[PDB]
Amino acid sequence: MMFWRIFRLELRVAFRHSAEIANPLWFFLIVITLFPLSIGPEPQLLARIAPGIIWVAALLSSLLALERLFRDDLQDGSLEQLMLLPLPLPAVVLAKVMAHWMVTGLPLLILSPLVAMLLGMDVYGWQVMALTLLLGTPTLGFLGAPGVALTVGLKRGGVLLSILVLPLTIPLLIFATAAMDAASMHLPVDGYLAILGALLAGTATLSPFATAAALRISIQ
Amino acid sequence: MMFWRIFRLELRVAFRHSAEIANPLWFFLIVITLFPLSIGPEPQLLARIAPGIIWVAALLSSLLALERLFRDDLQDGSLEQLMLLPLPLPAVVLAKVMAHWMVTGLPLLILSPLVAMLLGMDVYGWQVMALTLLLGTPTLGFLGAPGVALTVGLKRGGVLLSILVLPLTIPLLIFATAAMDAASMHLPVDGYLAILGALLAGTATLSPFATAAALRISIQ
Amino acid sequence: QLAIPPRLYQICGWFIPWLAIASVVVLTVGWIWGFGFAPADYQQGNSYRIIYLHVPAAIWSMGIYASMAVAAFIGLVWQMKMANLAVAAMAPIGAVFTFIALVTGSAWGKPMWGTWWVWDARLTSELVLLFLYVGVIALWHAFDDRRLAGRAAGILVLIGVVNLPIIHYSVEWWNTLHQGSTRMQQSIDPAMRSPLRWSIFGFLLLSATLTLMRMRNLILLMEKRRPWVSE
Amino acid sequence: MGMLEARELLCERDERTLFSGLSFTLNAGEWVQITGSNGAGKTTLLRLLTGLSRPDAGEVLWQGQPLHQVRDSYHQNLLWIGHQPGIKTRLTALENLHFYHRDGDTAQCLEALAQAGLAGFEDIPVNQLSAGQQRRVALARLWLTRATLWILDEPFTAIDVNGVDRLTQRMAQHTEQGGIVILTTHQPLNVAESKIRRISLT
Amino acid sequence: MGMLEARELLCERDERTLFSGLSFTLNAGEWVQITGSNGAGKTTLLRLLTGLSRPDAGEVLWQGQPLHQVRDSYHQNLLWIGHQPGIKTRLTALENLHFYHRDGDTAQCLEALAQAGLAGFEDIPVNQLSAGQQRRVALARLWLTRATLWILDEPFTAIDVNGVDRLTQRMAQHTEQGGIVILTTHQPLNVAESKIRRISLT
Amino acid sequence: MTPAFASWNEFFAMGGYAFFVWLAVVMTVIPLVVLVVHSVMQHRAILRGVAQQRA
Ligand code: HEM
Ligand SMILES: Nc1ncnc2c1ncn2[C@@H]1O[C@H](COP(=O)(O)OP(=O)(O)OP(=O)(O)O)[C@@H](O)[C@H]1O
Ligand SMILES: [Mg+2]
Repeated sequence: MMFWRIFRLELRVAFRHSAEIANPLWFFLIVITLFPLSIGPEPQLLARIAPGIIWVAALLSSLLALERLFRDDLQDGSLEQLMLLPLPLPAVVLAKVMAHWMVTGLPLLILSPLVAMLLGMDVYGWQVMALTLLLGTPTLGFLGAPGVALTVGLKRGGVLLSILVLPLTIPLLIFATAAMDAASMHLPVDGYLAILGALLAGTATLSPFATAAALRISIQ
Repeated sequence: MMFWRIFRLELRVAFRHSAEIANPLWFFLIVITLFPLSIGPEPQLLARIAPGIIWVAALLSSLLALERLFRDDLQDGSLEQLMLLPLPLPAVVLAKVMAHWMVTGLPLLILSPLVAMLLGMDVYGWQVMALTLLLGTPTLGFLGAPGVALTVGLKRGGVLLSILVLPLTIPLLIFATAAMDAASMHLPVDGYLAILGALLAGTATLSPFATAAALRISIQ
Repeated sequence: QLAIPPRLYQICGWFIPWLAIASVVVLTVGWIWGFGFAPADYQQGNSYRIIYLHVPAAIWSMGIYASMAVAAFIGLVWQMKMANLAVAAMAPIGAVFTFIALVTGSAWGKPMWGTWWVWDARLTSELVLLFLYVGVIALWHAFDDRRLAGRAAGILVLIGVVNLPIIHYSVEWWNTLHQGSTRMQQSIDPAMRSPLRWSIFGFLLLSATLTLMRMRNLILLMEKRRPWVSE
Repeated sequence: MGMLEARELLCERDERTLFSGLSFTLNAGEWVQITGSNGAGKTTLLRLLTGLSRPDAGEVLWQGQPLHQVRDSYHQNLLWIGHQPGIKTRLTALENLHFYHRDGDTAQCLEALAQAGLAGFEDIPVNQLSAGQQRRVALARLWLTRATLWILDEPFTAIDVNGVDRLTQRMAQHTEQGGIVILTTHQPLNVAESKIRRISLT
Repeated sequence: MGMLEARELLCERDERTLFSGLSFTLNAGEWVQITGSNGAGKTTLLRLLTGLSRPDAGEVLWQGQPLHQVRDSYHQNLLWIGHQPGIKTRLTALENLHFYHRDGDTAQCLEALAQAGLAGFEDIPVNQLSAGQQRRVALARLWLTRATLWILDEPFTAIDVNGVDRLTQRMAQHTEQGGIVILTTHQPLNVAESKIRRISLT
Repeated sequence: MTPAFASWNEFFAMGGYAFFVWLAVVMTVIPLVVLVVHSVMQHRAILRGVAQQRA
């Protein structure tokens, strides 16, 4: 109830001080800088391997931040939402997922101008990387929300349970890499962005429903 | 009370903790598969970027595997070793971190031959693979133990750990990837091997004392 | 004959005016005697004037990291409570110095490389030092309970300083493997030495100012509940 | 006709069924307490009444209609605090209640805190409360909420007797007006027996 | 005489002063219990006795020596069971306690646990055992340890009186030979009142 | 008494590479003043921070 005050709540719980907001920024920066230490300093090498670097960093951030989205609540705050808030469970879980993005995607997007200069990306490359990144990163919380809830709240879970979390994100990253490679080659990519645009408008509609049902089943 | 007793019991409780130890392994597999799939059919660049991608994969897998090192100890059994076992605490930490390597580092070692087939390395390449991984992963665990020892009290498993120890692992990454690059050029790598061994020996002594002090502080 | 009581709050109060005004005077004399009263090199042209503004930041980054090392070393073995507090006082000052050195080095290198980013030993090392800083700040801000952030922070500082020369010599050696050497040798020239040293001293003294204010703030934040703070 | 009604509830854990065929209807103005003990059915009996879990065989109808069918007119009249109060430990006591309250006008929030024994603990983070005041924050809602239903588990698990006493006398108060009170207490209640209707897991 | 003794011990947490300048002799042949309220720092006190926590000021001496100096031989004579049991949950009972056996294991384990009341549960992992029985496995170390110091932190949380009396006898049959049982409890001990030397957080 | 510039901002503020040097000056002055004002203001807030605690 009052979607935005929930939003303010999970804004407050995750962050404690004005100094510690940029923690995901520092994670992104160290993950990116790990590669030129190992791959090499040559720009052309680092130029062409940009998509893997950037979306691997995004994948790491998403996986690290999804565990905290649900596992901690099991001990203390998993309920009081399935049990209160007469508003539909899809609404509150959508709030959780979108704030999960806005504490991870927003730092990554706002950091994109810097990282593109580290890897030698050009303005067109930065533009396509930013527009795809803002178009695909929110989805990472969408499909990951049902998977993480089961793996952190279902006991006697086998190895096959994690297959609904990590490998389901492969299509997103492969389309992202292919699209921004095509853009890096200086080609129009609008059709690829439409595919990303199509999946974002579609997954956002069905993700909260399945996630709410998954939490309902998992708490029992 | 003896090194071997704590070693074997930590190993045993590691065997009982299946299905999350594979998560570093599954992550390693997926990350080493993205980049060859990210770049189309052109092997010369793949040979050039193979050591970097696989070693950053090794770093990330080490962090994910090390995240559990002290997680399930503070609530139950971080003590009973500071408090009991008249054997000095640094020895206990040393035994437990060797067990952690044995349950985590060794699976990486046995996973190399499949990786080499995928990445098209040669027999000398796999030889140096094993040599650097066998002398790199123990350094990873030894250097990562202080970070988890410090952050165990927080019980915030995630971004914070990944920025406290990962910047410490830079020289290991540089020397490992440089050795593996030089190996593909068929130059002798004995001096690089000696440098890696010296780094492991140096971190073999400071890390136990540092983690002992860190745990003694974190309990309070 | 150390006392180290909360009375050190008064000690900090007894230094801020004098030392701060001395710092502002020396900085302004360095930056007017530099940045407009000294010539430049033949090659880089007038852009060489970044030296007065770029080198001291880098130098004092390492200087106050050494200060971190000594303060934490005192605070751990002797169990000095305030000595462990010095870490948090100098942490964001270090972060700012190293960030400034990074941005200047990148900005100074634009004419000679043509690009805003060059992965050289000098810049890359500064990135790792900044990372050690931001790790220290993050660790200190992670602890809700004080009196712990400063002991764990001290241990982190010790781990950093032990590994710092290894990392720096590795990255210096890493650069040799790819490019081979630096651009050109180091020539300060007698006509361009005194202003640089005076700017070094000015950054020293402004760092001292900021450390003292942060010590005072941390003293208040820690001993916030004792009736000593009734004022 | 009337609010929540049990309808041959059946549930089971492991090998022992906690109860069998509960069907009891409750109307307005009842203070009631579950007897027996709390081994497994502690949360089980209450969660099924709230619709949090689905029954192995049975159902409960709120106001004559299925709980999951509406899911709206039932949640609006309900409060619950149990083994885990469901309030986040990060926030302070004052702000944590503000979201829970329907608007958080702040003109009465501190009043609830004051009447809950949490005088002056408004701006302190709730994690800094020593051992029991955290439940007091959750129990502070009951001064402000307009809901007519209360499902509560261990409401006096660590509450002091004076704190317990204030909580009890407020429960009987609204039951006189329109309310209902169900409690699962190991500590005996210091109230007249006729004001409590008791039932166990059978 | 005087193997356990603290010097002007005091600790400060936030605004509240738990205690100031604690100092008291603790020699062999005593049976010691700690009194206090649920907000008092009794748990903080006990953990401080075992050297896990560095005191805010003051110190404790083992036999007259600072604990960190004699930390090696100190762990020879001490047994500690806190609020957290300290036992591996996914590891079975018989082999969990097997760690704490210097010798005579795999056969002497059974006798002690059966007295605690875990006969027939030697080869079951902890996570399929009840919490009350779960505590007993940790307490089973009492019959087997040769340590002179038994430090129990609320060892009667959910333990049956038949177990409690059996446990109480165990620490009643240990101190007279020279043993020491530093205890904290909320149940009124059902033993001779002169056997308890009470200390409060003064 | 010996300037290094023949004249003022007609010659000054344009060293040929003025764009690089001047952005460096601003991007260095900002962090120092931000730290100073942050420390002083946060100290001042603590000083008020006592006040509402005394109520
Ligand atoms: C272009 C980017 C540059 C960056 C990022 C940079 C950074 C640094 C760093 C990290 C130091 C510390 C060295 C030490 O403490 O031993 C330093 C000092 C110094 N730099 Fe640079 N520098 C740059 C350009 C240059 C150039 C082109 C020269 C040419 C001579 C130069 C000359 C010096 C000298 C003489 C020192 C003093 C060495 C010392 O104090 O030990 N710098 N600078
Ligand atoms: N991190 C902390 N954890 C626990 N107590 C703290 C902490 N920081 C400060 N304190 C204060 O120190 C005191 C220590 O009390 P302690 O935790 O020993 O209570 P306790 O007797 O263990 O409670 P219980 O009997 O319910 O376990 C508390 O009153 C608390 O207010
Ligand atoms: Mg306690």
